Amino acid sequence: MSHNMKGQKKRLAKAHKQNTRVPVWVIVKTNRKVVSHPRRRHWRRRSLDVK
Amino acid sequence: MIAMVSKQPRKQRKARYAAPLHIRQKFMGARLSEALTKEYGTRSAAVITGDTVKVMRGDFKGTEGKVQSVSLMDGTITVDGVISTKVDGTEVPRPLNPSNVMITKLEMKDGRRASSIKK
Amino acid sequence: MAILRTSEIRTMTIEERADELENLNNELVRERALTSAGGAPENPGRIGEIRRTIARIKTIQHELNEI
Amino acid sequence: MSSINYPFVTEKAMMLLDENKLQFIVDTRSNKKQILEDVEKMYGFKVKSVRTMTTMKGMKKAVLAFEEPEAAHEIATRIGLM
RNA sequence: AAGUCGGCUUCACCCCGGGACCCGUGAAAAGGACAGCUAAAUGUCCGUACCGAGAACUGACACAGGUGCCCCUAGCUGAAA
RNA sequence: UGUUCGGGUCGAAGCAGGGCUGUGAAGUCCUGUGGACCGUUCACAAACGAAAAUCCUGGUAAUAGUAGCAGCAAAGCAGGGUGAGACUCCCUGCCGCCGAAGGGGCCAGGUUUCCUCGGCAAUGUUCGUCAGCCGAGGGUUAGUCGGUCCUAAGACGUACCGUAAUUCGAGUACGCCGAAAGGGAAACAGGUUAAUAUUCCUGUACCAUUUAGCGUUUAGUCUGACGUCUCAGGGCAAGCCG
RNA sequence: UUAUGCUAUCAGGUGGAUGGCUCGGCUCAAGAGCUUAUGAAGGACGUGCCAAGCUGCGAUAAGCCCGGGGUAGGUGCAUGGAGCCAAUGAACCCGGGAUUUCCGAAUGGGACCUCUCCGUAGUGAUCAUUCAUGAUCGGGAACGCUCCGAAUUGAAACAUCUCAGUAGGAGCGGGAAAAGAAAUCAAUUGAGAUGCCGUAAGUAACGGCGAGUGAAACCGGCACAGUUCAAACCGAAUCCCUUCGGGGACAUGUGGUGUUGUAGGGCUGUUCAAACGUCUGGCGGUAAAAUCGAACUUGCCUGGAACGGCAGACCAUAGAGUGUGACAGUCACUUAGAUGUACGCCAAAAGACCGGAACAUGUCCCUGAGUACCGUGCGUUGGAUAUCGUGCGUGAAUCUGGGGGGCACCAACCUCCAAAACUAAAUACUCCUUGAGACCGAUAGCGAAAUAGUAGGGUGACCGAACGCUGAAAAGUAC
Ligand SMILES: [K+]
Ligand SMILES: [K+]
Ligand SMILES: [K+]
Ligand SMILES: [K+]
Ligand SMILES: [K+]
Ligand SMILES: [Mg+2]
Ligand SMILES: [Mg+2]
Ligand SMILES: [Mg+2]
Ligand SMILES: [Mg+2]
Ligand SMILES: [Mg+2]
Ligand SMILES: [Mg+2]
Ligand SMILES: [Mg+2]
Ligand SMILES: [Mg+2]
Ligand SMILES: [Mg+2]
Ligand SMILES: [Mg+2]
Ligand SMILES: [Mg+2]
Ligand SMILES: [Mg+2]
Repeated sequence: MSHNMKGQKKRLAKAHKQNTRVPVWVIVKTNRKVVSHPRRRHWRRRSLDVK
Repeated sequence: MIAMVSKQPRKQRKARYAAPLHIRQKFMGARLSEALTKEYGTRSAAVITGDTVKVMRGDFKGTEGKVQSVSLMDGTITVDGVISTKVDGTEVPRPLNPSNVMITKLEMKDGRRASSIKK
Repeated sequence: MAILRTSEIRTMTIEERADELENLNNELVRERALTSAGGAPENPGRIGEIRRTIARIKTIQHELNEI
Repeated sequence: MSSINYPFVTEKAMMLLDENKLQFIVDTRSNKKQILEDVEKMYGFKVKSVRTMTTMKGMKKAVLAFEEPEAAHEIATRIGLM
């Protein structure tokens, strides 16, 4: 239970909501040309450089 | 519009590819019929949704129909009767290039159309 | 057409503009609350057009020195 | 500048209506005083207290207890939740 | 469901007091007390989930290391954890 | 590239194989494949020719269905479920492991891993219907818990002065920061959720400031505020006995 | 049916070479060139109906308002669903506005806290002014100026030297900067501000006289431009702010005059009359999006599709090119050639204004000091006893004067007038705009054909990828 300030937790929240798959409708719209993005990660890996 | 400033294929295609929407309007030009060219003083006009055109190139040469829809980004028009039947069997429009058709009757429900065509 | 045009906003009075701004804020609150449950909006473009109408009203107010 | 974005309508947030509390998503820049004044001006009901939390979506949630009984139901009916 | 009683011991915790040692002397400041009682109002901001490790940390790993044995721990045997 | 003369959707380049010519570098043709470009005369250029550099980049073998999936904690079995599929997921029983740590609490750190549902291509050293994995949704509520306040070692800022000069430099003066294990105003028990709970709810409290009334200094002291070792007395959580 | 194998070909798998294509790259040329306290660049976070990245935007958040151009569609990279907007003229482009969170020069205080504390609501620091107000700060691809300043390396070792005033550092600073109107260069008698280019010339000069380093003038060009103070004489005759009342500066001198070498100016007298320049003025040019722009979409053949072949018809101040289902002057955008354009910029006629130029006379007055010079030390230089700088020391003269003429001094001759100030153009550069190319063509060309300084790596300073392509049309395979 490390203790974050408001901004550190906001940056963690942004990192968390960035770690989502591309929407299926985006894949349909681009005709399978956009299927991923570079901000995918896993929590148990090389950590965030955010906080 | 692409002047003789650049005769290079790369610059021509870059200008067309990144054309603004008001420039892509002019890409919808089509040849006017002999009567229309005589009674407008210009050789060509932009194909609009609604006017009647005759397809003069492709698999549908000779067909006359009304323009159902226009896409400025694709630079294509959709004509009544120019369709592609799909594996379902349902009929889907086949998009056409406006330079492959000829306007035979203009839609003039817009009072601004006459000056749009010329001047 | 749209909810209300620039001519409509400039034609109203100060109190009328404030009342319409409050009503648009209420409609935006209701629509955003509906989407809070995850469910799709009944009118997907309505939210964006409400927001842009609110912006237009605020701009007319700022021009007229009300805010 | 209104601090109140919209009522939070989830299962847990809807369980507040049976205790006369109502949960809102609010501007994260605002505080409890601003939230109370904004809600009291927005619906005209006296607010007994404000509970606020920040989430991992970057949002700020405010739970408002009201003084007058049924005020949460009246606001939830005015908004369109109920 | 009972829910009533007694006794023993008591660390590794609390209170209190003594002694010894130092060519070693073992922080500061905010705050508090010494004159306050009654009533009403106010108490904003940030954190708060969960892991805290032989799988949630770190060592490229669901790593026999390290961070942390950091702080705690029942009965018998036994001086004893 | 300049220039001359051409070929191509009646099928260019490229590719696989073959025929012929040439000492040869190579050229040409044929068949297939391929679907839009390609040559040629005379000249001119160059980022112009690879088998080698423990060459570089990519791809891919043998090794090999091999090593490993044992050594420091040798752990599973029966019956019943679920499921397309069960050593491996769930229940009951039996048999076991840790039991001053492998349990409990929490710092730093992590950052959603938490909870529910739905999945099983990859991850998991096997499998998998399981999962810290994948997808979707949900979850963190404070006057009293911390931070916040104070100052410590010690930083930083401004000024002064130095320096060719500075974002550089010691000191001084004034400030300001520096402890989630030092100091410190105050809250407890119970309940509630799937996931929060001294935070929400019930009950019963407490502290601080401002205001209003009722009264006022004793003022400068004490407290905060302290090392190591050793010991007595009293109490008590835990423990034990009738 | 000889297994395990071996050699060749074929079919398929894997793989991603080759070819073809390319909205990218690179290089060169021509333009254009500052911005920020009216809060920039940059960053953080947020912002979309379904939205994770990038891009845009800022709680009015892929956007709001006005004018012009454009006109029928639009809703970014990125044609998915559902809606919304748009003839009340949207989208789009040009111009002008509004909104514009937090950090950041960051500037009320504090930041291992992009937030937090006081809230007396914030002119942080250093400065100018009368104390109304104002200036400075950060950023900018390179270029510019000032100052500080290595080593590898070469000398086939190495020390002076070289590398090299390079690399790197600090400060300043603009569209350019610096320089700039001779105390000059010459040589027997001349030229006439500065910069940049060519040449002188690898010459003179320096140098273990080794290796090496290395000018300038003359001359030919580009472009041309000259002036302002200090003082003499006069003595408040001036300048600034202003609420128009007045206030501030100023006799330690505001202003006038004056500005220089075969001396000039002042003071006294005479003559000629006034050139340059500043302001107004906007004939007219330059000038936004943009507008118009000839002539085939004719027959047959091939084909999925003609821009092809074979007949036929035309334009050309347009046969540059690109797109379009295969090769297009005549299908589309264009092109050649004409038009138009808000704000701006230059700008001629014509007016208003301070005023300019010669001579005579001379026990007359003025003409820049720790300066010029010199001694000594060091750096630097080709600068050699003869470069420039600057540390210490020393230190003048006043037109009957002073400096220079490559060691010092004497003489002659020639030449200039420092120690105060400004000054366009010719020049440099490439973030940016346009154009071009015997350039590269996806392991190339920028690292990046950009969800690329990204993924990823490093505590950090920093290092740093890979990945292009269905088809004419999704007709993206019904049952
Ligand atoms: K907890
Ligand atoms: K050598
Ligand atoms: K050596
Ligand atoms: K066409
Ligand atoms: K073509
Ligand atoms: Mg090879
Ligand atoms: Mg045991
Ligand atoms: Mg497996
Ligand atoms: Mg809280
Ligand atoms: Mg502190
Ligand atoms: Mg600057
Ligand atoms: Mg050497
Ligand atoms: Mg000068
Ligand atoms: Mg040199
Ligand atoms: Mg042409
Ligand atoms: Mg590359
Ligand atoms: Mg490259």
